[PDB]
Amino acid sequence: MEHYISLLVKSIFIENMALSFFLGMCTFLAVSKKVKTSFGLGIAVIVVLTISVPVNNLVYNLVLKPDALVEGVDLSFLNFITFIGVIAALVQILEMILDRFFPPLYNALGIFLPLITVNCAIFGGVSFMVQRDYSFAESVVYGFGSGVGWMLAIVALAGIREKMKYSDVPPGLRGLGITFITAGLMALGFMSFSGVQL
Amino acid sequence: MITIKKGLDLPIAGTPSQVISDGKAIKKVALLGEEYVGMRPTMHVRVGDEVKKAQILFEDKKNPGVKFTSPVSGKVVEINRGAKRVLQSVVIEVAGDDQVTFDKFEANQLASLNRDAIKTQLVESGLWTAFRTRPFSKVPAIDSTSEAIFVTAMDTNPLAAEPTVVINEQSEAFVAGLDVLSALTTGKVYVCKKGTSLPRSQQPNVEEHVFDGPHPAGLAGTHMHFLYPVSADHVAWSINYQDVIAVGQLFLTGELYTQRVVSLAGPVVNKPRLVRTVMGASLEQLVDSEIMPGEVRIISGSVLSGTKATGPHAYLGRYHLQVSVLREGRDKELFGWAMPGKNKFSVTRSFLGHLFKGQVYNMTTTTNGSDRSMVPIGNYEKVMPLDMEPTLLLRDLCAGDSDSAVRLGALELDEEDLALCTFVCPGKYEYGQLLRECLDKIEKEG
Amino acid sequence: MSTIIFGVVMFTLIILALVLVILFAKSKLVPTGDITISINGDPEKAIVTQPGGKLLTALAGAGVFVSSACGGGGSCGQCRVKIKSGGGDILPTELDHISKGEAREGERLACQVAVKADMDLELPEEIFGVKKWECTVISNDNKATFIKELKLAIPDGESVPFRAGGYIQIEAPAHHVKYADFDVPEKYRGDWDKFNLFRYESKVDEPIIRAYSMANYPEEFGIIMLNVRIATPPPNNPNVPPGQMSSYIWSLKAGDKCTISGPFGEFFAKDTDAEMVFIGGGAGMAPMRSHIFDQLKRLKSKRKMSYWYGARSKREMFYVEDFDGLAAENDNFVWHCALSDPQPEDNWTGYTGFIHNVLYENYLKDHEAPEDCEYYMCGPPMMNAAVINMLKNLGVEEENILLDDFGG
Amino acid sequence: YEAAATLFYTPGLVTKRSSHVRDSVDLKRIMIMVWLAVFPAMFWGMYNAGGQAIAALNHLYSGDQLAAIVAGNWHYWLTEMLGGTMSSDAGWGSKMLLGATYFLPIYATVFIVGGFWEVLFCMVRKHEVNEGFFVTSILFALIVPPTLPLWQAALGITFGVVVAKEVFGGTGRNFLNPALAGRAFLFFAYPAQISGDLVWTAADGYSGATALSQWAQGGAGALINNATGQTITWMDAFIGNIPGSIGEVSTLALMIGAAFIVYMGIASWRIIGGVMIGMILLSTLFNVIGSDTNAMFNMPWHWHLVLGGFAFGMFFMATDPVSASFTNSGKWAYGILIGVMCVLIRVVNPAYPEGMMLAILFANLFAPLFDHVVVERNIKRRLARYG
Amino acid sequence: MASNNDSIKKTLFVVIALSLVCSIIVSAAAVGLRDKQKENAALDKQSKILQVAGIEAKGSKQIVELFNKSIEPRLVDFNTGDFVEGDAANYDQRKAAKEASESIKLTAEQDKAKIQRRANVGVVYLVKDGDKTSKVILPVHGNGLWSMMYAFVAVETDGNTVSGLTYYEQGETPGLGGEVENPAWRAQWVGKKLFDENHKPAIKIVKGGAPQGSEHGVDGLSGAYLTSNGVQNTFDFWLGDMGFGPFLTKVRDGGLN
Amino acid sequence: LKKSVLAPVLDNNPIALQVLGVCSALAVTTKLETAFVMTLAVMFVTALSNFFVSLIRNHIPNSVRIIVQMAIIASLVIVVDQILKAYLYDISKQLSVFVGLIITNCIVMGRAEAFAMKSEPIPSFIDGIGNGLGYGFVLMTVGFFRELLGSGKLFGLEVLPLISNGGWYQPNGLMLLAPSAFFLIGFMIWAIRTFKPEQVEAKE
Ligand SMILES: Cc1cc2nc3c(=O)[nH]c(=O)nc-3n(C[C@H](O)[C@H](O)[C@H](O)COP(=O)(O)OP(=O)(O)OC[C@H]3O[C@@H](n4cnc5c(N)ncnc54)[C@H](O)[C@@H]3O)c2cc1C
Ligand SMILES: Cc1cc2nc3c(=O)[nH]c(=O)nc-3n(C[C@H](O)[C@H](O)[C@H](O)COP(=O)(O)O)c2cc1C
Ligand SMILES: Cc1cc2nc3c(=O)[nH]c(=O)nc-3n(C[C@H](O)[C@H](O)[C@H](O)CO)c2cc1C
Ligand code: FES
Ligand code: FES
Ligand SMILES: [Ca+2]
Repeated sequence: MEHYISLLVKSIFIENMALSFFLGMCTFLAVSKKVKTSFGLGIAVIVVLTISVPVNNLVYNLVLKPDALVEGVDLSFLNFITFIGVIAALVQILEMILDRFFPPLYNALGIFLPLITVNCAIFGGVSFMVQRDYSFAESVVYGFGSGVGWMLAIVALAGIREKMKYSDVPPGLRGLGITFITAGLMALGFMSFSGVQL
Repeated sequence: MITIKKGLDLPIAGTPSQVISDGKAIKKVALLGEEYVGMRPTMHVRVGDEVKKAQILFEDKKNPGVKFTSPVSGKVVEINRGAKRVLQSVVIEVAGDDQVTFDKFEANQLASLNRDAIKTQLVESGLWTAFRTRPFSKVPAIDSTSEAIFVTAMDTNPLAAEPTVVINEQSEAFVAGLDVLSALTTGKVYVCKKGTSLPRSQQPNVEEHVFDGPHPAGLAGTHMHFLYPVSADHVAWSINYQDVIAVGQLFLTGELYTQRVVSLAGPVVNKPRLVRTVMGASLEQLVDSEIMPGEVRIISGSVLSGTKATGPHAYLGRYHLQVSVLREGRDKELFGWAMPGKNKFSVTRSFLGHLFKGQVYNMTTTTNGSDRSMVPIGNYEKVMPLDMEPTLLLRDLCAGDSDSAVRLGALELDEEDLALCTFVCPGKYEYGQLLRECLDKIEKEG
Repeated sequence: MSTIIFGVVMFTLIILALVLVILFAKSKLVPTGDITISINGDPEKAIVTQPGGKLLTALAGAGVFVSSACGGGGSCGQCRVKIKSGGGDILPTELDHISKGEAREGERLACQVAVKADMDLELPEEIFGVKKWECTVISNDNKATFIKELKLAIPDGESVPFRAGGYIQIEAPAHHVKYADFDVPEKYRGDWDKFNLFRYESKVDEPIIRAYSMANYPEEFGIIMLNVRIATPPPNNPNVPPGQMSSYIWSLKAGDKCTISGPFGEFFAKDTDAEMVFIGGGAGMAPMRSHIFDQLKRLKSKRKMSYWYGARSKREMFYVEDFDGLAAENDNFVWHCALSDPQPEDNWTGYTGFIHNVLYENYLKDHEAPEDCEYYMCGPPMMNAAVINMLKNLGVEEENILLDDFGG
Repeated sequence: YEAAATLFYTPGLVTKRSSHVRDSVDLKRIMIMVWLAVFPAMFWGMYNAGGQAIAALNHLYSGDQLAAIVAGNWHYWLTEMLGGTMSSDAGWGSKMLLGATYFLPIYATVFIVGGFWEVLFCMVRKHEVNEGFFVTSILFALIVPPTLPLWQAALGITFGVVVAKEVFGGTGRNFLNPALAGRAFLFFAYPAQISGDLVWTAADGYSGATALSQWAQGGAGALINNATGQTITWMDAFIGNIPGSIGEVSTLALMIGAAFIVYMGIASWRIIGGVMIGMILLSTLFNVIGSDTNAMFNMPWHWHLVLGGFAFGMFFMATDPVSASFTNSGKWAYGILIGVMCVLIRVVNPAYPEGMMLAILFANLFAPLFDHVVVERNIKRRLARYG
Repeated sequence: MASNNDSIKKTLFVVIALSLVCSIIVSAAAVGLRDKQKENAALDKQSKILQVAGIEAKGSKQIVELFNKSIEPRLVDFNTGDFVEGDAANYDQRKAAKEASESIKLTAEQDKAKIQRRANVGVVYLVKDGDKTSKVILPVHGNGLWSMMYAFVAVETDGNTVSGLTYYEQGETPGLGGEVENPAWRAQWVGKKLFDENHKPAIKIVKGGAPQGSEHGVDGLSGAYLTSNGVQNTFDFWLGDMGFGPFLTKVRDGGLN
Repeated sequence: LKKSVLAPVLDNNPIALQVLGVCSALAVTTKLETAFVMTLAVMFVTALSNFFVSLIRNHIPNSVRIIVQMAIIASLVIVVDQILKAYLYDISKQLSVFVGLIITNCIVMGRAEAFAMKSEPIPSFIDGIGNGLGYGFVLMTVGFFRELLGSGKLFGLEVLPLISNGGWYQPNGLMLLAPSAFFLIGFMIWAIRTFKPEQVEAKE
């Protein structure tokens, strides 16, 4: 139990996907205007990561791993294309789920809904799992925790941007440039965990 | 009994004696166009026209059927208009005693009268304008009803009159107005008061509720927050006790009752007291020979929420029961922001004045500082007793976020509900105007 | 070689399994059933339509098309429809043209609604009665220097049911027109010769539609007349091609046939007892003439009314006989005309300058209750802005100000 | 000129509307009160820096070597020239003078550069210069080592004023602590001048660890002043007879200053109490768990209170109203988060001996979220018509 | 969608054809170029061995010629530090660490960690100044993703780390993994002792920068805690009893003659 | 003409106006050499992916389009990586830690979705080249400041002599962390929208 709690805390705080590792930044900077939109996107990203990491764990350990099927055969050059294919199929199903049941979020996401496939944090999590040689249970916990940390990051950014309705930002900075500055200050704040081993 | 803990009683000098005297002779009265929310007049008189008491002066384009009648009999001498021809006031010079007369009933038939008959009599007399709705503080539409009519029989405003002294002289009329209101409500009638005794109505749907504490315990918005929370689907009407006496008199005699009792108080008033006057009376004629020499500001209402009565606005407002006079503070003080402050009032404890209990202050119209951005040191939460997040709501109002403000409780509020927030603001924001702008937006897009 | 075969086979199998998993639950999340789109509403008279389309496209297919103006994208916003059951949310792009009170009633944009399930509409009965006509041109005379007067008649003795201030849509096919082919009398062709306007030409690749307002009133049986201005390129950009629809309508001659789509309701006069003030300038004479003639002749209203017209020169004024006859017949109508920049050959005596200034200086300044009367408006955008500013300074409310921005 | 008259005089305006009477308090009063509350800490800090330096110098050098050392440093020979002495029998006047030769140039540099930036932004955006930069500048000048270079001070105040406040619209319009943002800029840009063992005492060639670094190495038995050979006592750390950042050392002086602005109603007792709660809880949990290899586990809460920048941060930097939560429950949560974060960085992060500036900057990111949770509960209460 | 793209047959044909083409091209590229990639890696390893030895070379021909001439690999038993029989040039210590069920280390005898295994026989490179052995290059590795380096000592061992130190395989964060991309950091290792008078490991990665002229002290990596810690753990282990301890004891005693 | 390769540099920049290549802009911009190599790789891959997607755009079902696009993109990147490892080993060692970032660079997929799926093959190729140029503009500008102020070097060549090397310059350690890249991109956007006021976002 302590092993998995330690792994979950590490995934959420010590190796946050957004304010550490600085991954999945495009939708983090674009879709953080409203807390509720960011909350829905964070839930979707959590679901995608939590299914993707264990499925790719199984696929790597049963097919792509060296000597997994036949002695003397690698197939490890197919890792990246297999991983992105799994993620792409998942986001394909998620698209019709959101179209049927969550039209407001479907419309708010816009062109960024199909681009959840190349959210760098999800592919990076699958790659980190393969590098670290996790088990199936470790993969489930790790994908869940990475999603949770990414969602926490984007929801905090949306809360700041909502408090900033009282700000007076210069027009050349209004929106994207000030959001870039805000994310840099957030990274400063998150440098508190830099040298801890969990 | 509801006890309010958060709030403030302003320790301003010049409190009135709660004894009624006869005031000066009034030669001019007016109706002020800008004091009715969302009102666009249609004039029915012209300069030089003779009028009677309860004769219609103008009408509302945006609220069909609502009439604005003459408090007195006389002649129209001015129709003052401001920028973009906004109606400022219609001034009548008192002469004669002609009036419009309505139907009268006995005391035991008022509670069983028909709602349509009551509405017709009130609208024709012009007394219908005494009611205001929450939300938006407007005269109700003449075809609408309310399940909650709130009677304001207490006053926590600084230098205000004591409603008990006024009501005890007009007990029959107060009870008659309560009976008429009970017939008119279709829900309940809420008589919000203090712990002292008042005349009572025997109708089972008229209830007395006692409120205790400092200002704003005597405010109708506070009362509705605690007894009947208002929203877009739940609308309440408010009316003060002097208008209830007027309603009782109207239905008992068939005549419009325009006599008022106001307090003339303030740091520059020689003998603060209660005076008998008439609705819309001239404040220049009322405060004549009553004020110390110097530069002063006359206010219709209180120092917290009142109208600067100058020029075309120098008349008693429809919803005002007191007149405040105080000095104009224009001096530049060297290092006055850094003095110890033994004679400086604050809700903070950064001046020496709070160490002297029972001190009263000769307050002036100075802004004790410059306009700045909001740095929230916790002053708003000290004076605000309703279940809201005041800092977040006030920042919504400053930023112009009407949907967020409506979520946070702006629909429950009048401008008088944010007066203490305006008072204690270190950045010197005026929050009643921001609230009214938000409410205008919400109504226009609604 | 063995590893290559293993790689290709395994990757192909993995992709095939993933795609089969997608197709399953594509079959469960995406319905393929029929749609009971109740176009009529109360009698549940529906249309069979494949899902995934657009509401305005389905309406056009069923033939009960609505007043669309730009084909989609949320630009025009004139495709107003009322839905009481159907799409469960309103698109934020629609909110730029739909107020909260309108959305509470059920107003929506037809170009943004997605056909996903059954729905019911509450279109006004006017939409159910719209239909198509092919007209006969009686004359295409020229009334001003850049202004035409087109007259049409409906065959078989029928008259279109319309109200004053209404407008129709005229269809045009693909056609290349040269400016030299127009016919203009000698009085109004002096400026054309001076500026050498005949050297232009216009080309139409696909059929187009445009909206236009009538210049008559319902008592003009079986005759539809119009006022059309030439769409000449701006003088500051002489190398711009001229307009298409205006040039095509100009090219029409007596005896030719044209095809209109039916009356549409807009810019009506509210039935009150308030005084009416009609301010028009440029080519906005058609709605003013329709309103004024309707009021004085059809229902014979006794309301006090007046007309103020601002022209460019003495050559551009017309219908003067009609307005003088109306004023002589009825004492409740008085009209005045002004010129912005009269020519020395005009020899004019009377009001000059901008029409809003003339109106303010002659009538509105001394008016007792400007706010108590109704203003109807049709003219150039700058003149619209000027008169709106003047009326707002006088204290007139928006509800008492009515206009139709047809575009000068 | 207009610059002096605006600050010296009161505006002389009247109310135009609304409440015709106003409270006496204003932003200028608030800011100058917070500015004056750190004067005891600043005076003790100057005196303590001077005394630490003199003790270490006389520990290291003697006679002609000490004279040559004095002649080669302008701080030392200016103290000698203005009447003081660098000898071991120096008095409080000499110590305060030597500490002033270090504090005053840092503060002058910071004030001038940051004021230039504020004046530029106010002129371009056409507003009046307000107060708040007074508090920002004096706090930044007090949270640095005595030996800090002036060009680094200029860069840090520039980053804090421009990147954290002015680009968001100025005073009241930001979300992050400006002085702590400038300190973080220095921390991550030039570590060798704001950390280590050569930076916290202004004696030439002197190397010494400070109390939080010594406890991380050997517990309470490792706390020794090497300049004087004495063991550091709890009373020493509370009074402020220890090295470190200039204005941080005296918990007593900081407490005297903080009592006044808490009583005045300017600083939030709910925030301060939350910080205390979080600190005590986390340190006591570490004490109960224990450790055989990390001596930071057995440091109690009352030793956490008197070491590092904890008291300075809790009393003056977490109490910044603009960077904090705007609700009362949010204030409690915000403080508890700061206290937990500080003890956590002190104990389980070996990269940093302290965690207060990082902890407050971390909590600045989550204050709006606490407010959001509280406001959603309020909105649900409203929708239920309350009762 | 379009035409008959929604058809199951069309969808399946499209995806199957694309998969066939893409996987064929990818697999042919991956299997065809494996030998060239391995040769490139081997040449890069012979370089950086030359570079740590200080022998200047550039180009494949020059690198290969200077190798097999200035360097001769040897086997070491680790446990005793005695030389082992030949076939040193084609030894795969990385694979031998996993295969043959070779020594697995207890969690208390780790340090560098995430090694979890150890080849019973290691490989060292002796650089020859003609016929004599002037000094020896030691490959050591430790965690921090996976970091492999070339430690350099002289025949005296305790008293000189010669010509410096090079990392030939790491994957640390750029801008923070500046243990190789900065030759300034790599130059600080020249002249370090690796041991004290008591003959125990003494290399220290000093956080915040080592004092000037200090022995056994080398500056840490700024902003790269836990990578400096991995570097410290690497030497803590590989200088101990489970690593090159016995071998370096035989050296300075007569092992290299 | 060349009006299409130059629009996404300033008028429709993929990072300053669209938000599409941010992660690598934070990752690779500590060195100008790495930024240059990444610019070339992204430009080449986006051009070829756009071409191949437009070649078959009329046969792609809407329910497998993400799979089709990502299969093409991943195959191109993998083949390029293998070729670099076999023939350009040093450049490959530069890009090895970032190879997986090229696949999930949102520019490649976003241009395939936005443009290639509805445009002609040669225009799609040109669009990919132009968006790569706009990406490289930002990358090189950010990398210039980061490398010069964090190491006193440009393309590895000594420009500012360092104190450790007997010079006078002390490197800025914040320039080796991501927040500096965040701030540099924000200020670059400020300058661009100052010179191009049409790109200012509305206050509403
Ligand atoms: C309800 C309604 C009623 C109306 N009633 C009337 C009416 O009674 N009378 C009336 O005159 N108008 C009326 N209008 C205005 C209507 O838009 C007319 O159709 C108007 O004459 C437009 O001219 P057009 O369609 O011929 O040319 P347009 O298509 O509008 O084009 C003409 C303009 O576009 C420019 N242009 C043309 N081609 C190009 C090109 N390729 N590139 C760039 N610029 C180009 C021309 O230089 C010129 O400025 C009405 C509009 C509405 C909505
Ligand atoms: C408000 C404040 C916050 C500080 N925050 C940190 C910090 O986060 N990290 C750090 O290393 N030092 C920080 N310091 C500096 C240390 O507290 C202290 O002055 C210095 O490290 C002395 O070393 P010591 O920790 O051994 O006592 C801060 C100082 C102050 C006044
Ligand atoms: C009690 C109090 C504490 C403050 N603390 C700080 C602080 O720690 N840092 C700072 O830069 N400004 C501080 N200020 C000044 C000001 O509030 C701050 O710079 C705002 O964030 C400016 O918008 C403080 C002000 C007050 C009243
Ligand atoms: S490049 Fe867009 S999410 Fe990383
Ligand atoms: S067609 Fe343009 S808004 Fe509907
Ligand atoms: Ca090994």
